Amino acid sequence: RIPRIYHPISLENQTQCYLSEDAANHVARVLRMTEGEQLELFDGSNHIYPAKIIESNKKSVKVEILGRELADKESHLKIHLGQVISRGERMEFTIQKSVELGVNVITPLWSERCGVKLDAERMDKKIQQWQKIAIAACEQCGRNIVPEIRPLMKLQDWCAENDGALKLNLHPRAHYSIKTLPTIPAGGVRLLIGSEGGLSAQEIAQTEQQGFTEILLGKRVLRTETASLAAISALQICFGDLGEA
Amino acid sequence: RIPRIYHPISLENQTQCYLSEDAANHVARVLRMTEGEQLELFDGSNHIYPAKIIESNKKSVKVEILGRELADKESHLKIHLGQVISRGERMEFTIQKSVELGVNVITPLWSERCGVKLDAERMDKKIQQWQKIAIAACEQCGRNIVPEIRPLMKLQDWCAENDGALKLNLHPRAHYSIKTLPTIPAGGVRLLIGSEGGLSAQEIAQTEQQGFTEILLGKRVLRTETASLAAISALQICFGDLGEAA
Repeated sequence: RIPRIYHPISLENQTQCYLSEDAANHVARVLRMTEGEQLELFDGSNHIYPAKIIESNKKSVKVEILGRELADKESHLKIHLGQVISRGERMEFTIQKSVELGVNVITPLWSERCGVKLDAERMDKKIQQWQKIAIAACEQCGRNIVPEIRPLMKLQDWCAENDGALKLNLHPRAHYSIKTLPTIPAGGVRLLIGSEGGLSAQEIAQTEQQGFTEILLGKRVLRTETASLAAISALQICFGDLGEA
Repeated sequence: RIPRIYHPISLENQTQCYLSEDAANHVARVLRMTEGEQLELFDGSNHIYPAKIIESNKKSVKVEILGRELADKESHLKIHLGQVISRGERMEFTIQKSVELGVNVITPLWSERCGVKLDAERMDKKIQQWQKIAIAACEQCGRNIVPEIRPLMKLQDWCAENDGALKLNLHPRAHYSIKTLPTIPAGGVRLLIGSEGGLSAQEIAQTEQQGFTEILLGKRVLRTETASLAAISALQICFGDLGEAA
């Protein structure tokens, strides 16, 4: 029942500290919590810091940490989501559910055929909101590590990254199934999910050169948001922690 | 490709027909297709009927049925979703994704602490809309069997239904996981997903009476919507068509 609140900086070796401005407003003017009340803070280091409000002011809220405890709610499987941005794909939905499902990293991608705009500061503002969505997702589901929403990247450049992870992408011609995958490297997995429309003919061209491994995911055509959530769920149940308490 | 269109009645052994009002409007007004255009119809029999428009106008679309062929895009696992309604959730999203993911039947449920009223005429209208969403999802994902969205039921009554299906519910202290289930009965699976309000003592006792099998779903607490879709995906992966190779 105790509300979880994220803290922008390290809470280690901290005593009395001001909650971030935004978090302060939520705790006091949204949850309507007052001095003396407790909360569960976390600074993204996989540790929770039980604390209590000491100063509830209109300008901000100060708190006093009561200690530090390790609470690993992370999956042993690493998943890096590479999502192509579009228009009507509900990126917020994807960000939120992906975080709840244990995703470790999310890189918003852009390609020739998708359906978006062009300004960097334009998506840059959206990415900030997506990071906040991730933070709130961790506050809700219990994760004490907040996955980063990297800056806009080019599908070509993303596919060219080297992390020691198994690169995967969906395709109906594929013969491999997430359930029939032979192994998972130490770098985990890099899952690419196309935009609303889907992976263009050129996008599937770059994945082939980068040595991507195509997989099947049912006999039905899934929408973007459904495909990402389903694929992540499948990965977590087959090689992750979706089967643990 | 060729647009898919659902027809409200059996097209078996039919030579020509008029598309439904919604389909006609979509074909004539949205896609604005002329005569001679190909369409791929389906009537929920698991079959597709390639057809051609023979008359298209502002308020009427007539088509000629050219054939009938089996097109099974169904999972070999039957999933019956028992979804409790609420105020802090979107049933619309759940319906669409569940259908795409192969769910076979969905029963919307009322729970003592679900935080929702009981307007019959209102709920009936909501169900009609959810049913249309299910039809649209089938047109989109390729399914040729349309899942039924059943009338509202109380959670206790729904849990009491018996059709030989394995009854499953989510619990953090479950001594089972989808990946560890021994088998699937002939009735398939009946998956219960409650709201953020949880269940009353009398409801959890009813699940116990009905022999509901608890299952784990990870170390993180999921929102209602996330839990239903993640549970569905896991079931289809372990016992359905999502985990089938080629």
